[PDB]
Amino acid sequence: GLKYRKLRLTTKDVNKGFYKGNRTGSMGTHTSYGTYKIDYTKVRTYVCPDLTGFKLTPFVSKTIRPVHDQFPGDKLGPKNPATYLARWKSENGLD
Amino acid sequence: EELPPIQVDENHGLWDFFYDRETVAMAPLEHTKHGRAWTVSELRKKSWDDLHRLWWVCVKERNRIATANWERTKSELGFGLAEANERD
Amino acid sequence: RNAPFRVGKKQIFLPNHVITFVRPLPKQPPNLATFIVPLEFNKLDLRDYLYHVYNVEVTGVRSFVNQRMHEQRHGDVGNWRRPKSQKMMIAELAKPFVWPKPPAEDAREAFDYAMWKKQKTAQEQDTKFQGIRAQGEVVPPSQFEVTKDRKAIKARQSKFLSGEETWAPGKVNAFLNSKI
Amino acid sequence: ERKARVAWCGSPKFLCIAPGDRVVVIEGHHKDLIGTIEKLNTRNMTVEIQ
Amino acid sequence: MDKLLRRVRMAEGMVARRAQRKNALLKRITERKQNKKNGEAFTEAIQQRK
Amino acid sequence: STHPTTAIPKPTTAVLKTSPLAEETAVELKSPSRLQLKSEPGNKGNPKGHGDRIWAFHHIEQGQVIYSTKPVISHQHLIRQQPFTGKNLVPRKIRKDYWRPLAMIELAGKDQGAVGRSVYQKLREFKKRHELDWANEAEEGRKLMHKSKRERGQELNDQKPNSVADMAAVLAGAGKGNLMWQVSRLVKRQLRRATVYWTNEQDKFHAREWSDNVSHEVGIPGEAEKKRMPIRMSS
Amino acid sequence: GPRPTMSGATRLVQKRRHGFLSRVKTKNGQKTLKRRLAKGRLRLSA
Amino acid sequence: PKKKTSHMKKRHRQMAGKALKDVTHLNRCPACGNLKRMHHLCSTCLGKLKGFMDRNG
Amino acid sequence: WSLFGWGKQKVEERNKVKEELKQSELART
Amino acid sequence: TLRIDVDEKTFVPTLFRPPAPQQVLDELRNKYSIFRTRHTPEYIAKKEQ
RNA sequence: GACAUGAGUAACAAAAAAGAGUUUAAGGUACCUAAAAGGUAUCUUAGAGUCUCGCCUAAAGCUUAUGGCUACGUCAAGUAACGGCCUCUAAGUUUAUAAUCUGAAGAUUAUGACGAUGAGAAAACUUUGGUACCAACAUUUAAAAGUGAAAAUUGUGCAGGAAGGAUAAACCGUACCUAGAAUCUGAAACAA
RNA sequence: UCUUACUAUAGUCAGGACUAUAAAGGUCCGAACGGGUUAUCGUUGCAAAGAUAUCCGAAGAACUAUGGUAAGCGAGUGAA
RNA sequence: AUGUAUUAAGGAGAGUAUAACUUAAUUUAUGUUUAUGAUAGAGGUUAUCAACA
Ligand SMILES: [K+]
Ligand SMILES: [K+]
Ligand SMILES: [K+]
Ligand SMILES: [K+]
Ligand SMILES: [K+]
Ligand SMILES: [K+]
Ligand SMILES: [Mg+2]
Ligand SMILES: [Mg+2]
Ligand SMILES: [Mg+2]
Ligand SMILES: [Mg+2]
Ligand SMILES: [Mg+2]
Ligand SMILES: [Mg+2]
Ligand SMILES: [Mg+2]
Ligand SMILES: [Mg+2]
Ligand SMILES: [Mg+2]
Ligand SMILES: [Mg+2]
Ligand SMILES: [Mg+2]
Ligand SMILES: [Mg+2]
Ligand SMILES: [Mg+2]
Ligand SMILES: [Mg+2]
Ligand SMILES: [Mg+2]
Ligand SMILES: [Mg+2]
Ligand SMILES: [Mg+2]
Ligand SMILES: [Mg+2]
Ligand SMILES: [Mg+2]
Ligand SMILES: [Mg+2]
Ligand SMILES: [Mg+2]
Ligand SMILES: [Zn+2]
Repeated sequence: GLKYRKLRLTTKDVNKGFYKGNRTGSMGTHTSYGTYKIDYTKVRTYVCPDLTGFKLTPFVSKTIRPVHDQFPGDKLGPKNPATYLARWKSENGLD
Repeated sequence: EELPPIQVDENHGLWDFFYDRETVAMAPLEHTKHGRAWTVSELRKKSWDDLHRLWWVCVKERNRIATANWERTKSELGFGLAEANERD
Repeated sequence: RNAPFRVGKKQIFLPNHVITFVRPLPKQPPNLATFIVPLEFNKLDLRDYLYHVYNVEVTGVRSFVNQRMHEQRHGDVGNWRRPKSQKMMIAELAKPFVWPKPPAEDAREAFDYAMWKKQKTAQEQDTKFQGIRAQGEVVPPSQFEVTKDRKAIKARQSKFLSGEETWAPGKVNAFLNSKI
Repeated sequence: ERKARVAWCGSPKFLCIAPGDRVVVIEGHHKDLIGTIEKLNTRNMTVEIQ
Repeated sequence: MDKLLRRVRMAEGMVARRAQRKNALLKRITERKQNKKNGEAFTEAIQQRK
Repeated sequence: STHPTTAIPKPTTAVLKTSPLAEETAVELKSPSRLQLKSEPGNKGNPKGHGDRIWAFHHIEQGQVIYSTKPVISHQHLIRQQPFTGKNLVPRKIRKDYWRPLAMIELAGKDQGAVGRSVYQKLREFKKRHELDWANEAEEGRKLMHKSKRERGQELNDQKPNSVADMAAVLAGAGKGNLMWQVSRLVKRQLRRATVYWTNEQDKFHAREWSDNVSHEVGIPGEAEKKRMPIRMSS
Repeated sequence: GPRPTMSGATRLVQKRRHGFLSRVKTKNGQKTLKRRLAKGRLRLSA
Repeated sequence: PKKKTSHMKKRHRQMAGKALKDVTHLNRCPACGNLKRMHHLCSTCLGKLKGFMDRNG
Repeated sequence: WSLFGWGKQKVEERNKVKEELKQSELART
Repeated sequence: TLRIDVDEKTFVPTLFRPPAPQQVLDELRNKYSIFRTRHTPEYIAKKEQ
């Protein structure tokens, strides 16, 4: 070989037991006779809520101009834990 | 190519990948008729249920855009790739 | 609420993946749906992703990885590398699905197909002329396509030779003050 | 180069010239020509006089 | 922990030092490709003058 | 030495017109055979049940067809039924993920296994005369002679549409010595009842017209157990 | 003169001899990596 | 070669008696009057007549 | 207008260059 | 989106339950990232030992 | 580094071999026709096919490996009709552990781990030591007959012929090329 | 990854003949395969070791495949 | 090349708005000064027409 040998070896180039995965993840365990048992505690599911009646869309009309919050006089305006706890009392006291 | 077409269910789940049921892609002039992205200030007033449902509206919108891009190239429909990039 | 299959326990609330629905092959039945999925996607995911998000039941899944040509980092210069491969998945839908047929070339005016075709030909002729130079050859003058400038000088030649027009010295070759 | 073209009317990010005002050409063959700015390309700092 | 902050500061510096080496190289490739595309307009002006 | 026929109008023995070239229909080109004029031909020298059902498998991507008497195909079928149609066009084996049942023919006679072995014989001889002696597709239809040897071999592999038109012909009495006739010779003859099971409802429309002795049913026995659902046009 | 010594060469013997694991796990192999890493090489092994 | 061939001697070999000879055995075609070669058929009439006998006959 | 900066733009800008050429032909008559 | 929907305020702070399911935090940031600055008291306690 | 000379010379000769029609796309000419167009004929570039003839043929054919600067729509729970991954281990390897030796580096023995070129349940449905052994050689055996394997049976010779474990379907491979006609190694489109 | 020796696991040797054997032979004729005896060609070659014919071995000290071990103060391997 | 000042672990792979760099690949806020600066408009993609901390 001259130059292809100097590239990164892939699974599409050799077949003598060279297994390289694609980081899909472990969905189970290997058996002793060459099979696979799927452990459904490692399998992943996607939680998609009901979208019937939902009015929000991924775009906002350009007539409404973009504005950023001010939080005047506070360094940690949006991350202030005091304005989140004090705001919690008035709005939601129970939970 | 001359067989009677099968009746595909109107409310098929795979119809959500298409913009128009006749041409998978949307016309470039009607593909740019969209607003702007949500600002962080506007999203701070939304609950988890609103932000969890809105995320999936964006996911399905990107899956719909990627479907129109792949069709336009293969079917040689025309221009429109520059407008889908801004919408995406 | 009862899925046809067995659902996993790891919940993914905000998946960032992009699933592309590609047109099937000519001879494929109408119960096969091909998708482009991330390289980390597995058959169990698509089956769960197509039912909770799109409400599509599938009886089986097939997957295959498509490699990408090795390339140089910057065009014809740079180190030699290989892009990330592409994963395609084919679902055996429980309900058939048929795609629409592409519009006729003359009915693609909404996409500006007229102007796009002109530009495509120009690029098609640029890569064809560059391929003639990569073989160590050039297009002889006799084969060059006559442009609009050469079609206009052949009509003038027939007008002067015939006698319709009379030749006169140029007046815009240069703007001299002498005018002689 | 973008700063040099705008030197007489501020800086590229603080531009004191806007489309709609009449300007006078001071270079080229069409010197002392007067027209109205139609467009204003802020990338190359070029102006169009129709 | 004071020892956990040094870990983050070092990581931030390493990735910031790598983006500058790549950015610097990219700026020269584009500048070289832009100057070569502009040189096509200079050659035309020089040819028309001669 | 071989002799290829020409795409010229000819008469058919079937009750229907198989192709536009067919001049006449239901024409007796030979006296009724031994078993043709028999109300109940039986499985004389074959296993019990053989000939009552006939399966047809097809490649879902390339269209290659295989006929088998048993519910499953083996490597013998691929070698003895697939002619060479070019390089990289004849599979070295049968891939479970590509081959599916196309249809299944069931005769009314629950023990007339000899009637099925005849239908299976005409289907295999028609398929051979479709890959060979395809004079009706050279300059018309698919125009195989106007294609390259590569593309021509890919169109010859697609025998699924032809196979469906072969079923409507054989089941309508096409062929000489077809045992799906029944001559009384008291001399009135008729066609035997048959049933066709389809995995795809749209796959039965390749035949321009079907006979009056065939009934169409969706789904093949044993398919549902494999979690393979049939395709229905009506839905 | 030279000989065709790479005829019949396999890519499994290239990873066992000049691979990356053959160098990080050996005292003399850490030198090669450090030497090649100091020079600026991209292909440290194989 | 012992010495490099000079310009004089290499020009002697290349052009002395090796000039391209001008073809003078030309004559017009009787069917169309085009310049054909002596004793040869007109290529413009050959193809046309060869294609004219293929359509009608 | 380059050969490679003609398809990377939107149809709005591509059609704005045709109006330029259209109004450029009405002045030549 | 309509102006009435973008202006509607639906977020109510909570104190005894997280704003969203605790599992969502792993998708927002990488738990094992070397850039993580918000650790748990148990982790720091083990680091100090 | 550029450019000369030899020189417009040698070479494009594996003792297979070609001949005559047809046709598609784009473009170049001449005429027809001057309403642009189109038509007829021809040439160029990139192809495709038909009839006849010949060459290879236990190949220069088909199916596949090693391999690949050829190209990315190549699709499998398993068997019929599949490999890897996975389990077990050989020759060996070990910056693993313990003990020991040792100018340092290290080395040694044991154990562990790893390591195929070998062994791995079932399916046209499925999940003790000749009471032996499966090296070589010969013999016999799926009953209409013959032939070729597989596995087993019996016997022969000395050169005396492994180890270990058992016993509802993820992930990876799947395209093309096999060297006489465009792809592997020989610096290459090489008579190897 | 060449090559030499060893090593582990595997594979191959049409057909015929003689010999005490059905199978006991560094036996015989001769393909595959493995060698490279003589000759011509080639020598900026098709080839930095090739082509043609001829010749030798071809059940053995045989040949081949995938791995492994031993090489550079001392010399690894060596039917030398 | 030398000098001065500060600092004390370095690289690669793949991907991404091709000045913007890590799947959030152009995040979100504070303070001051803004032509007497610093060294009474238009413009949220026809964008980033603002620098320092
Ligand atoms: K490969
Ligand atoms: K040597
Ligand atoms: K993230
Ligand atoms: K498998
Ligand atoms: K030591
Ligand atoms: K010589
Ligand atoms: Mg292994
Ligand atoms: Mg697969
Ligand atoms: Mg293949
Ligand atoms: Mg070798
Ligand atoms: Mg952080
Ligand atoms: Mg000479
Ligand atoms: Mg000569
Ligand atoms: Mg010569
Ligand atoms: Mg032409
Ligand atoms: Mg390979
Ligand atoms: Mg082990
Ligand atoms: Mg093995
Ligand atoms: Mg060769
Ligand atoms: Mg050869
Ligand atoms: Mg080569
Ligand atoms: Mg070796
Ligand atoms: Mg002997
Ligand atoms: Mg012999
Ligand atoms: Mg020797
Ligand atoms: Mg010698
Ligand atoms: Mg001898
Ligand atoms: Zn003439």
